[PDB]
Amino acid sequence: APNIRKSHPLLKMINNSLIDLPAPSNISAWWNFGSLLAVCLMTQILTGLLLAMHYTADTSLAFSSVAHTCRNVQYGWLIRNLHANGASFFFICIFLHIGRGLYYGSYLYKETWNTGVILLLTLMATAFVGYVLPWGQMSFWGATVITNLFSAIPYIGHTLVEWAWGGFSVDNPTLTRFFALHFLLPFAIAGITIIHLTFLHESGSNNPLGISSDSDKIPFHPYYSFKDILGLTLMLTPFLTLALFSPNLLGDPENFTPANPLVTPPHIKPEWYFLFAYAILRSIPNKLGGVLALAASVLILFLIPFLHKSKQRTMTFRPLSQTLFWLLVANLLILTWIGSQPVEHPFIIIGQMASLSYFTILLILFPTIGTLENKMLNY
Amino acid sequence: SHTDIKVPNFSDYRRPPDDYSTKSSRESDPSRKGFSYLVTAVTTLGVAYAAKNVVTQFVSSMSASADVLAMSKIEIKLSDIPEGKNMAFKWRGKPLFVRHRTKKEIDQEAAVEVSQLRDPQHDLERVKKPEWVILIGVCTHLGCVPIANAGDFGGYYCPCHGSHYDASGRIRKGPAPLNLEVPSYEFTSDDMVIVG
Amino acid sequence: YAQALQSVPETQVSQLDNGVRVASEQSSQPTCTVGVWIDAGSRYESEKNNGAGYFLEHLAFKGTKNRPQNALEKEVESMGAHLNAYSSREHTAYYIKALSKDVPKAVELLADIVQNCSLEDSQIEKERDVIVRELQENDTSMREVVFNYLHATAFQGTGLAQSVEGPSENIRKLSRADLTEYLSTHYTAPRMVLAAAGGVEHQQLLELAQKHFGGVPFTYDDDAVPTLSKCRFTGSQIRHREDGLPLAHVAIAVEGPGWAHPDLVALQVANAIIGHYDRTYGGGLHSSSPLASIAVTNKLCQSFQTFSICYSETGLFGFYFVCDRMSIDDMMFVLQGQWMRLCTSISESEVLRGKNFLRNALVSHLDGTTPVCEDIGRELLTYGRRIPLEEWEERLAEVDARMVREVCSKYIYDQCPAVAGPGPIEQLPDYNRIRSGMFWLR
Amino acid sequence: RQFGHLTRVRHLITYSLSPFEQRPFPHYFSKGVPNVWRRLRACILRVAPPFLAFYLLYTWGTQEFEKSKRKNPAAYVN
Amino acid sequence: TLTARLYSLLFRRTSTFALTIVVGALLFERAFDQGADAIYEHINEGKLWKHIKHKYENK
Amino acid sequence: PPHPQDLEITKLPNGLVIASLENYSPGSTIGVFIKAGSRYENSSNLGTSHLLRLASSLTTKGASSFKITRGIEAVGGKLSVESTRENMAYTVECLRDDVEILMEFLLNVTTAPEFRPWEVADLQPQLKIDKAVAFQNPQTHVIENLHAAAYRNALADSLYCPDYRIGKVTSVELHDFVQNHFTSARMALVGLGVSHPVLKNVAEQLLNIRGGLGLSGAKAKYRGGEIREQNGDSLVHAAIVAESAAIGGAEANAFSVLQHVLGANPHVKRGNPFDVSAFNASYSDSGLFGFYTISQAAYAGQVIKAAYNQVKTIAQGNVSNENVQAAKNKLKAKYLMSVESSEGFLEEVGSQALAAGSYNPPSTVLQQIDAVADADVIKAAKKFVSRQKSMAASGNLGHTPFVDEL
Amino acid sequence: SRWLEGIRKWYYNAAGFNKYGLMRDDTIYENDDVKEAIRRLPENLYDDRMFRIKRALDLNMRQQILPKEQWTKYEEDVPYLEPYLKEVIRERKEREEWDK
Amino acid sequence: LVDPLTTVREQCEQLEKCVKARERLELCDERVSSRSQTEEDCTEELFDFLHARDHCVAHKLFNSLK
Amino acid sequence: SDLELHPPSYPWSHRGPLSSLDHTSIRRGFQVYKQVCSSCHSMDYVAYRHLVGVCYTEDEAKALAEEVEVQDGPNEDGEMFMRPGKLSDYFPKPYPNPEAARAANNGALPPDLSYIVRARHGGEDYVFSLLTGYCEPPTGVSVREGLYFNPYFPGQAIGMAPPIYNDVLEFDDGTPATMSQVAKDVCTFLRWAAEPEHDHRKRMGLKMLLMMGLLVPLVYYMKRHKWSVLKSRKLAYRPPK
Ligand code: HEM
Ligand SMILES: CCCCCCCCO[C@@H]1O[C@H](CO)[C@@H](O)[C@H](O)[C@H]1O
Ligand code: FES
Repeated sequence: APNIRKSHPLLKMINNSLIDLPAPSNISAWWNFGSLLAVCLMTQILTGLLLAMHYTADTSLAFSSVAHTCRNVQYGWLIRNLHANGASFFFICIFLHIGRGLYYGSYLYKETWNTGVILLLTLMATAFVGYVLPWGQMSFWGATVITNLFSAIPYIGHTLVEWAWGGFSVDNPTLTRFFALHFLLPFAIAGITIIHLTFLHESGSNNPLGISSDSDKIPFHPYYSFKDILGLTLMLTPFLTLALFSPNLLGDPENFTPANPLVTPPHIKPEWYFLFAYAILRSIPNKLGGVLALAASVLILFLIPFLHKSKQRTMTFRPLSQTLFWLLVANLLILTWIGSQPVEHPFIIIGQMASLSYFTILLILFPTIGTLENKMLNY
Repeated sequence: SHTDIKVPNFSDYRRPPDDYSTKSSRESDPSRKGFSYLVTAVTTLGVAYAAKNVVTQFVSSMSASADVLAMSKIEIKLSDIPEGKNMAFKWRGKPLFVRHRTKKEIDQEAAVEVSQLRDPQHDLERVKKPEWVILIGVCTHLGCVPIANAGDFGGYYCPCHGSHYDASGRIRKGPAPLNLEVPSYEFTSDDMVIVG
Repeated sequence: YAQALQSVPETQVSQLDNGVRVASEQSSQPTCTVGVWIDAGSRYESEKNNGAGYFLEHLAFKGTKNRPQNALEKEVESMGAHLNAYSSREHTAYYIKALSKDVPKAVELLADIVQNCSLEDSQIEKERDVIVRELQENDTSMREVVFNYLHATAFQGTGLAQSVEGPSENIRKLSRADLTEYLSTHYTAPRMVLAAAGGVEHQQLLELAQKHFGGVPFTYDDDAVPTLSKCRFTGSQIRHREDGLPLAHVAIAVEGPGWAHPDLVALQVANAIIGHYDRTYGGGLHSSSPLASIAVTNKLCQSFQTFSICYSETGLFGFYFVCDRMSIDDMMFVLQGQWMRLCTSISESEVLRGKNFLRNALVSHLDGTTPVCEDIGRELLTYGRRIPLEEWEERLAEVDARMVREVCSKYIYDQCPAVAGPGPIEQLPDYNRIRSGMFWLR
Repeated sequence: RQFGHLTRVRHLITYSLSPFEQRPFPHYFSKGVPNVWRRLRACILRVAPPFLAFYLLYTWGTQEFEKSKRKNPAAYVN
Repeated sequence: TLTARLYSLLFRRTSTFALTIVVGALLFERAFDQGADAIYEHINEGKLWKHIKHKYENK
Repeated sequence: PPHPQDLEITKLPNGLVIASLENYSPGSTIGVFIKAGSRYENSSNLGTSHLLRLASSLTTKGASSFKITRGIEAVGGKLSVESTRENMAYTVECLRDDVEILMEFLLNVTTAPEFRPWEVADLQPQLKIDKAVAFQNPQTHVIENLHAAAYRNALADSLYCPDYRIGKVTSVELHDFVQNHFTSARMALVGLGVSHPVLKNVAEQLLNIRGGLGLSGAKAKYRGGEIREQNGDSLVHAAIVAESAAIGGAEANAFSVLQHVLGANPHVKRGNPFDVSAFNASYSDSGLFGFYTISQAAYAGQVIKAAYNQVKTIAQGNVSNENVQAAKNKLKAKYLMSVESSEGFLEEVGSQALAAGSYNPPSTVLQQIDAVADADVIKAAKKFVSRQKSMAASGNLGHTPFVDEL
Repeated sequence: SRWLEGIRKWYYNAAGFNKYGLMRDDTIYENDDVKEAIRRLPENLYDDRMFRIKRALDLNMRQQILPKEQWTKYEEDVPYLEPYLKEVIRERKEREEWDK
Repeated sequence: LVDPLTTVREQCEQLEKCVKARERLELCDERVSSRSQTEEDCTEELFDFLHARDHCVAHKLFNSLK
Repeated sequence: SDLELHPPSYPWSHRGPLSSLDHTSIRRGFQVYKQVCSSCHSMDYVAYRHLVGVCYTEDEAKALAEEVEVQDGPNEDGEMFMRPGKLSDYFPKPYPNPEAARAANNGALPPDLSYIVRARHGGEDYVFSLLTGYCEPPTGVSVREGLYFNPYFPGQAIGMAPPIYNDVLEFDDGTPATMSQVAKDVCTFLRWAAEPEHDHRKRMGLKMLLMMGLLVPLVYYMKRHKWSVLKSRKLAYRPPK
């Protein structure tokens, strides 16, 4: 082959993934989250790695090491800010990505979708650790609960814990190993992200009409390379406006107080991108039940594909399920609000209500409204 | 048939007002390309700017550490250092030498064939009081601490790659490139000495 | 040699107080060819007038008033002469090849046609259904439909995007009148050319023309020839897909300068460089023409050809290839690459060959009476006078590599091309891709 | 899945124009902004509802909480 | 005719094009920087140390 | 000064006729005419002719496949081979001095072929296509078969290598074929735009073979063959012949004249959407005469019958001495005209210089066509109606008659 | 009381896939059965459905739609694939049944 | 020397809202310290006052500070 | 009762996304911190080094560091010993360890005002309201011994007595040292203390906006430009007869 863009075992990979890769002509913004996601993984790894050059995994030094990194290392403050907020633009993007997928039956591509669920999970895990790193009040008490969270597993539980973190209570040992996981996981993400795209590329990308797009399909490059570099800059301005104008906008101030193993502050609020789950956990008054509920809240994603009853893929022509959809998105949005609230009557109930509308809108409403719309078509 | 197919009207519908028949497309657009590439040129331009700085920042994000000290002054009792021996002090992040030289040493150090030195300097222009020699205990080759009272020149020796130094701190034999660093210093009295 | 060129007889021309220019080249040859080459075409047709020139072509022979069908053919058949002809977009021609012992008889016959066609309203209605059929044949000549479309979009919106044959609606409805309208409007002396080649003596030809072409101009208009509307080129594409066809055709081009422009020589030498290929040749070791070579090594096409089809004030410089559903891309890629190489890094070694190859066609272009006649006709009609192979010789014998680059880059580099492609063309990449293919990542 | 092996397509003609020959700008106002609206108005009634709704539950809920915070004038009229 | 002269010289040849990006970036920088700073410093008169630097260095 | 410079001919001691003719044209074209062909093939070696026809560009002992193609092209040359069942003409064309250069290659191509076992085993698949394109014209298919039914032996062999033998032609069979035919006594170094002394001073190198006639094809036995190819093409192709007329063979000019006498007749004797003509091939020791008719399917039987009746009653005295007068004139044209293009003209001076060794001037060649008339024709037609007929057909044929039905 | 008939025309215009100019069957997700059905589809209907879909893709990719006039009407929508599809399904269910 | 704070707080303690609250407060105060056994506190009332007060203290105080 | 009073919002000279910090006002803040807070409040992450070039002069800050004797490294006999504070030392801890401080403050632990402004919701607005905001507890409410009422603080009873009143010090720049005034200057200090970047960081945000502003549009034209080929495009179904 003369090409060279097709005859090079390595170079072909690029010219087989970002140029020449056939993509449906009709692709909305809702397909941009992904390339952004990949970019977040980059941004993160880069900044984070840069930031790890000055961190010092150790109780007596962690907290201060971070401070020194901001106050002393040139731009270290910028770096941290970008790292800190990237976590967010990362979840924002991932959240939107999952959404899109849910509302176009992108989930029918199972493997691509299942690996996806693994990414969410890992991203979540990698983001928990690390936040534990600067070792401020939040860092610590987060570490104590999320880990203790495994206590619920009978037998193998309390054990798994006093092993999970250092020895018998969040302490130095449990910090140094967290720095490690956190340094190690982002790569595992990138890793799985490769596998992910792989199963994707097997079957073309999806497309909003939910109907074959072989009739069209443009060369990724000329087009989407551009569309993406654009989506890049748009969802780049907000995030840079935070890191530059209101850095701690999305970050609890409570975590500016070094950790005190003897006082969990009143008003402990998990970092926003974890609230919904959180909300669900507390509102099912049982160590275990609560945990299971938590489990399910995220782990449910695996069942989405088996809850597809529509004879149509996307749900652009399903006005019914279509609103059912937004009911959910908002249902979620509420759980978030509820999650940022102390446990009082005005709330709580609202909590367990939403925290239920969630599960049904998913395990029951959807499939039902599903086959229903079908019959409204003679199918 | 096929003689029946016609290309539709893209008239005002799209076409830039320099493209509506009876007149060359050429000569017109080959000015239009200019604009459309100007946006582009400029974008690469702006991006360039952006890039140049993100790198600059993320580059000094290590280079040095905005945690730099200063300690330029140290007091030393010249009597701590009897004749014939060299004492090593803790100073400014790297060792510091202060040596009491014998009649013999100072003599040999002046007797040095200066036009033949790797780094040409006469012992007397490197020190103030000939019985007192002060040096930065860091080899110029690759940074190891030269060993005093060792080597083939009665000065120093670097065990990393074998550089031989004289009582003047000058590099004589071995790979080191220039002579040992001479700090800024002065004697405030008979037994007093201050470096920096 | 150069002598062989100089020793070649000059081409005689002489205009009538009519408008008809009479030119001719003499030789020993008993036989010969003579004809009238009109400055008519589909480019001169309207939206409702499109087709005339052709529908007309098909009756120009079926007899005149002076001598009905049976008679014309009979009188022609009987004298062993061949009367054939054609109608392009800007050039129409009618010609006979007789034994020169008939310069006069032929001339008269010619005249009787450009002037008195029966146009029997009955013979028409019959040719109507014929063309309409003949047109249905023309359709499955993918090799052709591919070019019409090219024009169809390259000159979208102007007279040049109209095909010569015309829509099947016009052919079904042209009126006995319309054909006459066309005839009386465009077949006028100041535009027609009486040319001939063989053992004919110019004078006898003059006097013969001068005698049967008794045209007479009164007004100033009569004496003048109308300049056409300019045709707007438009870098665009037209894709008529059908994965049902055996394979696909692809043609892409840039606006060309036009007959008058002297570069068409340099430009001609360029196309001489990459040349054309066909799976019957005999040279996976072909001359430079890498396209060919690469075509051969990588089995890129069934065939591909280069071309500088030109007109009065515009033209199409491009190339065309036929290929399996599967190698469309590599072919475009490999070929479009050659366009760059051509105006980015062409060597003397190449032009050297390029030129000679041209001079070889330059020559065999005039291989016989008919062909020679074909040039005199065209020459005058488009260039003004005749262009002697001794001139062409000079013109193109002075082209250097540097000059080719100069020009090709001038007409090719970073221009928005016109693409056409019928067939199983799914593998041909979008316009942008083949567009950025116009500038080399120098 | 590469190009040249996607589907059996027949009889589709398309016509497109060099990006330099048309105007990317395009026709805002003529067809531009009109469609934009053609869409806000097309889903504003399918999307907003659930969001609007939450809004209320939000307001209601907070207010209620904030109200439940103050003293009952009569919790001790004595 | 700017655009046409800009294309014909700068934008046409892929070579030239880049080269001007570089030379263009340079100018854009010096220019953009001075300005932003100006705008900025202006919007903050007498609050910057540059502005107070003088009560131990006059103004 | 006038360009008249009689075409000289000088038969070398070998038998290598050499005919030139400076016509001062800028571009000259030389050519090696040979009495080779598919007529000299056996049950085996079949198609070797064809494969030999394509090995034109394979390496020689003086120049490689490479040099040969790029050498001819470096000058803007042309090297090509035209071949019939009983003759192969290797022409080459260029100009000025380049003729001298263009020769080396021609020379080697016809005398120093070293048909390399790979180059050939590596070329044979080409037959497949060369043939595939040829057969795109139904005319060729019919005619290929016509000869198969008209004859039973040499000359009845295919001009395009049979399929079953596409990959079996040996490197050997080629040399053996060349050696036995590409010999001085059955060759001719014809050419244009050249001085004769120059063109002769080359046949000196060309001297590298002698064996008069190396294999001399077996006489052509005639037969009233009849082969039908059912294939459904919406339109039938048919050809009807009766052995007759040998080249040089006196009785020939009659049919050429009957050939034109016929036509306005068969065509104008069949009404509806079709095509019909008077076929005429004149070979070395035999020939064919009749008519092919491309006709719509169902109107197949009608057209061939009608066109046949015409050849019939044209024999039973349906020829005005006027008809003959016109036809005698058309031949005068088609001969003369088809001599304008330097390639079709180099064909005359060559074809003859090989078959005879002479050159009948356009004067007597006419005096010979003029020579006969009313006299024959009417009779020539008779010979058609009485002799045995061999027909060939391609198409639906469901409506096409057989010879046994006339 | 309330016609499913009345309902179906509701949903049909509610769904809105007719605004892109495609029939109901043009939208059925292509799972195994659909693929095998569409595969049996006579060449007429196939090529039509193709164009229909491509047009839609092109519309969707432009954000615009079909002019009110061109939207297909509920009663005029043609279930060109439904029949083939059913046979396909019962053909299959039969096999499945047998392989027990 | 007088703290522009106390000055501005004076002015502000008379804006409609404050007085409304101050009163609402004065009553609570003399309502609790009036009884010997009651759980009521006047923090609420006090806050509403303060809140309203300082709110404007803030919308003006910084003008008079350097 | 989880009943609390949230601090109002002051129009800080540095509030705005593009507005820097009143460096002069911070100079004062330093002073109010150095002369009054720095005796109960440590500020571990800052050092004289920073003051240089932001609100102080090198020689000025050097000298300002001299005023503190610090315990430094082992002798040649190895024994902590005092010496003049270098420019590099950080601000001096008032206590050896927390329990030491808690002892010296009726049991309470005065926090480190390094990241105070962003360790509390409301930042300066809060810290300001807190300092300039003590008073008598309303009725029914009784603050215990050692404490002092302050409605702004969660629980109303802080361990810190009003630390700032008129004239507690004398701004050497000739500024009316009213409690309010001096309380402002502290906070504005405390902010820069929590984030020296502040100014740099905003000037940066500025330039950022301009680029997004210039670049997203430019890449927007480009995206459009390329895509036109498709937006503009026109299909057409022309089957045979
Ligand atoms: C960890 C980071 C992840 C990255 C970098 C990422 C990126 C991508 C990419 C590059 C695409 C391309 C098309 C598009 O953007 O829509 C893709 C598609 C998709 N991803 Fe992910 N993904 C991640 C996580 C996930 C998650 C959590 C889900 C699970 C809900 C998911 C589900 C999918 C699906 C369904 C598709 C294919 C359907 C379609 O393209 O229409 N991805 N992913
Ligand atoms: C994607 C858009 C990126 C915008 C470019 C970031 C500009 C950062 O520019 C910064 O500005 C500071 C204030 O003058 C300087 O002190 C820094 O040295 C400089 O790198
Ligand atoms: S380290 Fe000193 S000799 Fe190399």
